[PDB]
Amino acid sequence: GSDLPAGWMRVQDTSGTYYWHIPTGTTQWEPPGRASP
Amino acid sequence: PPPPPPLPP
Repeated sequence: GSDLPAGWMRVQDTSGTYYWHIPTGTTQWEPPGRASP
Repeated sequence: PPPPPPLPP
């Protein structure tokens, strides 16, 4: 790692890992998607 | 962090 572009983190939930873009508040289930990783 | 997002359609 890391396969995430700057600004993104993984977040743990019981239902799975999601992706959070801190600067914009964006959350999604698909790996980003910015980037550049 | 914010809550888990909904599943897309």
